[PDB]
Amino acid sequence: LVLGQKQPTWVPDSEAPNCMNCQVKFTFTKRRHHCRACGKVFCGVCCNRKCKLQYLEKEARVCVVCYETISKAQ
Ligand SMILES: [Zn+2]
Ligand SMILES: [Zn+2]
Repeated sequence: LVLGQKQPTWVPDSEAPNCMNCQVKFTFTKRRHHCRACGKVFCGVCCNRKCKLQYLEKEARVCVVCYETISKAQ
């Protein structure tokens, strides 16, 4: 994927026991969030900002990695 250019494969929650950035374990209250740019699964602290994604033509939640990568490209 060119980030933001096409919808990524979303990792199913059933296949995502830990934040794919910081490694924290998901729990009853530490819940899963997908990045709309890369499709990986994160805790809120690692995935809480939004940016405009071309394939959506609107703002969507992205992870720490994709945010910096895309917001610079914009
Ligand atoms: Zn995290
Ligand atoms: Zn991402």
